[PDB]
Amino acid sequence: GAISSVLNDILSRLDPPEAEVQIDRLITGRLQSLQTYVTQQLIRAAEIR
Amino acid sequence: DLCFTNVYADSFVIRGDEVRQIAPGQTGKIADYNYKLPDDFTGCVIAWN
Repeated sequence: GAISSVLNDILSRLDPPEAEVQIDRLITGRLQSLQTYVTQQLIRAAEIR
Repeated sequence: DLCFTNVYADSFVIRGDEVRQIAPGQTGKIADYNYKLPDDFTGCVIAWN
């Protein structure tokens, strides 16, 4: 949902208050990616154990 | 209805077109030189003619 995937690009274009809006979208989405990864690793670990 | 501990009032006078440059995140001949509010600034801005 962010304008661009690069962090420095958003920081180097939008103003400080506008950038935080776009940076939060990257942090939120990337955070969900880790949750998906860890969730799958825990499940797969159960199959290996 | 809601009260605060310490109240700080900065009194001054500026040109008309220089008013919009005083606000969190805003830049200009005011915010970038003499008087600048922080991006996280929490307060009230009052002006009259």
